[PDB]
Amino acid sequence: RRKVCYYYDGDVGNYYYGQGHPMKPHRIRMTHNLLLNYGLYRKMEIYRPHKANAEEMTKYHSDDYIKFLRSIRPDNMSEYSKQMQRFNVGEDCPVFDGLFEFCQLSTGGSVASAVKLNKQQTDIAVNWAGGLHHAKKSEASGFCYVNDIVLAILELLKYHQRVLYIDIDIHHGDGVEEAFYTTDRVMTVSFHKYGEYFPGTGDLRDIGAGKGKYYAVNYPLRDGIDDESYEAIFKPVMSKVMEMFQPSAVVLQCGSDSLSGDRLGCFNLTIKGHAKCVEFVKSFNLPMLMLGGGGYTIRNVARCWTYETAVALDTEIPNELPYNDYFEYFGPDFKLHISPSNMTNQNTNEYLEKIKQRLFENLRMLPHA
Amino acid sequence: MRVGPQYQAVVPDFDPAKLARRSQERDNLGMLVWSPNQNLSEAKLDEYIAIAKEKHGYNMEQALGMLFWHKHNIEKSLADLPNFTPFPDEWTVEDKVLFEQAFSFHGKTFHRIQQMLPDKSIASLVKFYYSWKK
Amino acid sequence: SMDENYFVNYTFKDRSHSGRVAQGIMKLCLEEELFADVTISVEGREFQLHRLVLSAQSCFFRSMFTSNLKEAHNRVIVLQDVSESVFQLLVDYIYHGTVKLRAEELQEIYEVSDMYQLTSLFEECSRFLARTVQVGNCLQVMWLADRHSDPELYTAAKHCAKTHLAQLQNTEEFLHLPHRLLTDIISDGVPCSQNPTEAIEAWINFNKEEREAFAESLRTSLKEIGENVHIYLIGKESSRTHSLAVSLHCAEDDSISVSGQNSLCHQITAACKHGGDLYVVGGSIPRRMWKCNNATVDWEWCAPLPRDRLQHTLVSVPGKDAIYSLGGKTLQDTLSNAVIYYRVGDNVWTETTQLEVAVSGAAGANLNGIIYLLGGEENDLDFFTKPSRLIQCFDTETDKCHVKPYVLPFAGRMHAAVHKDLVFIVAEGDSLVCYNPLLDSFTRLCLPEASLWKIASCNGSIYVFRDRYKKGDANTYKLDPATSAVTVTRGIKVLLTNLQFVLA
Amino acid sequence: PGASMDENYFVNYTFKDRSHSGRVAQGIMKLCLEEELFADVTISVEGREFQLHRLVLSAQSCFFRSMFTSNNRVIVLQDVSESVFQLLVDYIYHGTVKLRAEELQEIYEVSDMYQLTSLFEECSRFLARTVQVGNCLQVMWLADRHSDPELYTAAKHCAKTHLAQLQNTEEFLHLPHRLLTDIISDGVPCSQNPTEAIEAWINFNKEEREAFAESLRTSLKEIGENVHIYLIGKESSRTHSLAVSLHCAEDDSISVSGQNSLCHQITAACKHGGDLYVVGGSIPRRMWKCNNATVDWEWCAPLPRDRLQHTLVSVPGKDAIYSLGGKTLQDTLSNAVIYYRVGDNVWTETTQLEVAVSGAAGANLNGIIYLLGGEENDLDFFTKPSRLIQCFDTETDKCHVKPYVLPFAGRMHAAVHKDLVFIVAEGDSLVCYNPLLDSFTRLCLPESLWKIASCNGSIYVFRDRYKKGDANTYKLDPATSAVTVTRGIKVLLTNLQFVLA
Ligand SMILES: O=P(O)(O)O[C@H]1[C@H](OP(=O)(O)O)[C@@H](OP(=O)(O)O)[C@H](OP(=O)(O)O)[C@@H](OP(=O)(O)O)[C@H]1OP(=O)(O)O
Ligand SMILES: Cn1nnc(-c2ccc3c(c2)[nH]c2nc(Cc4ccccc4)nc(N[C@H]4CC[C@H](N)CC4)c23)n1
Ligand SMILES: [Zn+2]
Repeated sequence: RRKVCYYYDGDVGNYYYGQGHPMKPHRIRMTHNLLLNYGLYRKMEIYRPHKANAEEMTKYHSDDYIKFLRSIRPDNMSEYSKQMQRFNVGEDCPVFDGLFEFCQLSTGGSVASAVKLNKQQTDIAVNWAGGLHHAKKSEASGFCYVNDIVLAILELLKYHQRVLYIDIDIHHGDGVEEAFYTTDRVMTVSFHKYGEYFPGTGDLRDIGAGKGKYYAVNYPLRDGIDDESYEAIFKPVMSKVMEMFQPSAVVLQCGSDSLSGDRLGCFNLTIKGHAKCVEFVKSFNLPMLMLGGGGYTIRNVARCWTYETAVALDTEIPNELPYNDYFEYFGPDFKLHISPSNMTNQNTNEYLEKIKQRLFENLRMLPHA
Repeated sequence: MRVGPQYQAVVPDFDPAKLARRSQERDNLGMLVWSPNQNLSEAKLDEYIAIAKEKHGYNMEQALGMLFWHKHNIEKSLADLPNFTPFPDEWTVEDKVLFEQAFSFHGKTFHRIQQMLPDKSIASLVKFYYSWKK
Repeated sequence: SMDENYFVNYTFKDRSHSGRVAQGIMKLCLEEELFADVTISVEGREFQLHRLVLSAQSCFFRSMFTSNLKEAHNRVIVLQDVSESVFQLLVDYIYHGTVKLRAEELQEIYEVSDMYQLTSLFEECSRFLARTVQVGNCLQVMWLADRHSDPELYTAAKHCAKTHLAQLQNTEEFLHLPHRLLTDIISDGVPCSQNPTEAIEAWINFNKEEREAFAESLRTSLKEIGENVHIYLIGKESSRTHSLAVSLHCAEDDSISVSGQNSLCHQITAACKHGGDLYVVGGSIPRRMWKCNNATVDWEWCAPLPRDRLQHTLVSVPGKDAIYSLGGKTLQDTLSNAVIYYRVGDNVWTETTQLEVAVSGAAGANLNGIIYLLGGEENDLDFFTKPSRLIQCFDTETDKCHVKPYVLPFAGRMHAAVHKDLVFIVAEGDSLVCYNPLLDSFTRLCLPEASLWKIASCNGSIYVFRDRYKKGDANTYKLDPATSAVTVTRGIKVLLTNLQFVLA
Repeated sequence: PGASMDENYFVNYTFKDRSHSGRVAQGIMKLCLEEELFADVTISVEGREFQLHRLVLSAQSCFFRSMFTSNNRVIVLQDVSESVFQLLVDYIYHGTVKLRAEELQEIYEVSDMYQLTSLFEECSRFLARTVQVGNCLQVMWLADRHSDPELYTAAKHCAKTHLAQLQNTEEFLHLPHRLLTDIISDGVPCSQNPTEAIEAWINFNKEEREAFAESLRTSLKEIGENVHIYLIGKESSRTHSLAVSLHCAEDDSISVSGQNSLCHQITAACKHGGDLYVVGGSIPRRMWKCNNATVDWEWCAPLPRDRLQHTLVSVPGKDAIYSLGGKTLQDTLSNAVIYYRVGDNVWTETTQLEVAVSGAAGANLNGIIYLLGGEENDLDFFTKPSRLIQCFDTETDKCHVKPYVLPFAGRMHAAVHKDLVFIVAEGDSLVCYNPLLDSFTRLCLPESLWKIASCNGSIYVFRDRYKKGDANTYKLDPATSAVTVTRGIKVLLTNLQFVLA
């Protein structure tokens, strides 16, 4: 029974991205409802995120970007085309009712979670609302409008010394890496698929520059990686980083679009190994901060996030889903875990040894402290 | 990868002697709705949850909020549970019928569906759409 | 080799000692008729021929010349019956290697070239006879393969006689057909509209009192299948956000029929057809693929695309039950070379060996074991992409990609569809060429201009379509590929206006 | 590839058979020689009888065409051989003959007598490869008499540079005027003493050739010995890296000339003509020009591009120095071919390579530029030891990759010898590439990466780490694999970064 605080609002489940769009902000509400039927509330605090504002939001983004996101509305759609087409808030990040309201809700959740973590009141802070780690400084990308994990890390940096960022999401966390590509107080470790995938960044040879050299550990993979390989690649590198970096706060972005068979997913990882990875990072009793981000199949996302919330609390849960409003929604297997698909992995053992050895050489160059 | 002050963040500096002064000054940015009670076991909570379910129609969130509203006192919660009507989105049968018609005519475009249902905000029809598809 | 040393002794492997001999024989042995030692006379005319080339190229002459009978040692040997002109063509082929096969004079060359065992000409004539059997001789060439044991022609002349069994029923040649041929033509899935039961009953009705108990042996072996040979059309109506999937059915009674529409409503890009069902990559994010069904109009779900690309080439291959995707563009104007292939029975997307030169927006044509990447655009080091002209051959059995040397007569965006061996090609500035991969040559076929053209091939005839629909005459041209007889069909009530993709 | 409009594939067309060269060429070698029917001519040479076929012989050699088609069943050839004519018939029928050094000249004379042009050219090349000093005045006599200009030049180049010890041979004393004029007017070296050769040739019959003597003096040219083997390496403790310029002598005394000792750094150097070209500087772009006699470090135009571990190959045919492959500081293996002109001091581009390689070995072949091995990029994020042979033409500016591959891979150093491309690599195994007939040979070495330099007809292979085993400078006889050890008189190097041939 460790003190874990949780953030949820009833408004985040209503915002709609449009017809035929991958990301559905209704998934978080069903994830909360699955927790709302497992009894996990009895051993975990539940808070309501506050609606964000401008001055705490402008700490990273430019003023004109926030002004646009405040002034946007679907009613003057055919009146401000230039402003849309410059800031890339068009067909890749569709506009809708209360877009800035969505940004307020997610930003308030993540920043208040950082305020809880940074005050030694709650050890592990969980917020599945935010985690949008693709928004850049003055432009939207990857369905992410405002970069919340960067704001959370910026808040943690005012009190802590060194903050370690962990990225399990299938996409490259370019948004967080872009902001901290020069500073020396944040180490961003991102495991992302890159043969041609979105966003195409995250090459091996891009490690850092300026003051922040060797303070960004990128790690490419290939499609179809199974569970045992992923564990064998996630245990050594994380132990090595936490041995030579000694951070005081770990912000883990627990992505959920790397599971077995999402619409934009490509990996072949089950919930069991994903939970084993997060438990591995959790087993270092550091001040944690969970985030969301990603996830494009509502059933799999709900199952994965409910099992992650269960493992963060160290509570065993039955495999059979309980009496609720979502009997036929989760069918027909009615279970919690997901069987792996038939995708054939393309990352051989020798490739994995070579990439781990290269990362070890890169990390040996960290200055002694 | 781009480099420039127009892309990266302006990191604040660290002061070892400033952590305590800054920590105790900031407010708790959030309102509490539930806290665990160690003296309150699971049996009577499981009973009271079905109590709120079947005769009065309370859902999980509103029923659990009342427990903290009375500081985890089940008896007082039973006393005051009929006094508060759990105000839902009042979807009358006619509202379901026109929502049915509008979905068939226009599809997933809820902005247009608002036109035949002007009294309901979009954030409310999306919730009913996800609840109906069950 | 450790034994040979270039300064003491080595073996001189001469790679030019095939051109010199083959040119010396065609130059010195034919243009002046010297060194003749055998005289072959066919139908009066006297020939002078050299025993060496003949005996070294056709084993039949090797057996005739090197026999032990005293008739062979006589100077003049007489061939009983081939022809006057056919034997001239055969001598021309044996010496030079270039013979002008004609449609009027092919079957004679087929039988004779099989009698003399010139297997290369025999195979070429087999293919060229498989090309030109429409319906009329489809039960006379079939009988010319069962008697000669050439199963490829026997299959290609059964496929085109099964699908016309209705009209073929009344012909007396079908009525005089022996049992084995009828058993082999019926037991392969006669189409539903051909009335095979009427055909078998009419075949018995010739002598029913002698074959009545013999009749039911075939009724217990008849197979039935429904007509599912289509020409799928996709195109939006330029005003409605939903792009339909009109499914044309090609009939033989000058009435090309239209089946039910599908009308998916997201977006359409780079679709493919395989078997009897349509595959389409689409959605707001072009990664998810829908699987359409023809009879039961439903939009099923399949495994989404694992990678990110646009303007790629979807090629169907029914040989190993796969759908290949090749080439493409990668979101930063970088042309990629990578082929991911999908299996219908497993819903998995794996990789294979990569292409040599990356192309995008090309046209692919299946050839029952070889996937051809035709044209498209290729990268240029001057920061740009130029209209490409390369013919990239991607194998699917051995998985090796190689680039053919010769190039197309034109370049740019193009659409291709196959016809019985060939890869027909059309592009902007109408000029219909007729690719042929086995002997690597082109032809041409002018089109009536008085707008990019689309090609779909079905029922033996080739239908070319327009992009802009404003009613000139019917904007749907039925082309006869033999005599270039460009006719115009009806297009009964097609409501299309853009015609984004036409699938063969 | 001809878009013919007359032919239609459903009516008529021309069946161009591309397999109708193998069938006849195999049918003749199987049916006409293995069991010998269809024989209609009988050629008897030195008692032994042949049955042959006038068709093939008259279709391959024009002399037999003029013979058979003139205006008896058995015809006897006057004088060729028993074995040479057997080899000639075997080549005419099959297409493979085993050329030997002992019976080569006879085959050359006969193959030119019967006008088999391909074997005549192959014998010309193979006989040009094997003239050291002994028959260099006998082969020259068989080139002027035979009108074979390439062999005549090849047997004159190797005879001009050995004029000192060739003076006392009586064959040179009985040498007619024209060949002497042509061997003298080519730039006889300084140490060969040409004037004493002139006087000694006249001294046979001076009272009859005295007035004829001065006709050659008015045509003699003089030049100094400037055939060098440039060595570049540091001494592992001094920043400046020297450029010792060896001079190869024929009296078992390899001489060392003056050093130059540039002081910045050296990477990817080359040699052309008689001077040295080097790439160096703190930023690897500025280029120095080294002169041997007048020891100076001249300046040339810098590199217009940015690359590392690239291959510099000399092309004296068009007075241009090329640069292929390399690495562009982002671990991206580039394929860009830039060339520099000596007389114009410009740095322009050409076509690009097909597959990019880095750190290979380049060998000029008097018209084609060979990229040998190295390491090629892998889509598996890394570099594997490459094995392909990349061809880069310099006359037509075309690039293509040969199908066959090397027997090994990795880092390697290459040098040429009169037609060939000699190769050594790690784990010594001397292979002898031959591009004209596409075959490999091997030459074992007595067992550290090795280096190869070519001069004076022999090959010299060096070591990287010196520490004195015997001399660390091996002279190899490429004919009988006679690996001997030279002196290396007072070489003070310790690294041997590059060896320029
Ligand atoms: O109503 P939405 O939230 O927009 O999502 C629906 C829903 O998918 P989710 O369960 O992921 O929300 C459908 O699923 P079912 O109700 O049929 O289980 C799915 O249909 P498929 O099963 O065919 O995927 C459909 O997809 P589509 O629009 O392609 O028919 C998809 O709609 P969106 O594409 O708009 O998200
Ligand atoms: C979190 N996350 N995960 N995946 C994505 C994501 C997001 C977007 C795309 C995407 C994946 N795949 C895509 N493929 C294409 C096809 C294509 C290929 C090559 C060249 C051009 C287009 N176009 C896409 N967007 C267009 C590009 C122009 C821009 N104005 C927005 C619309 C996207 N986001
Ligand atoms: Zn993601």
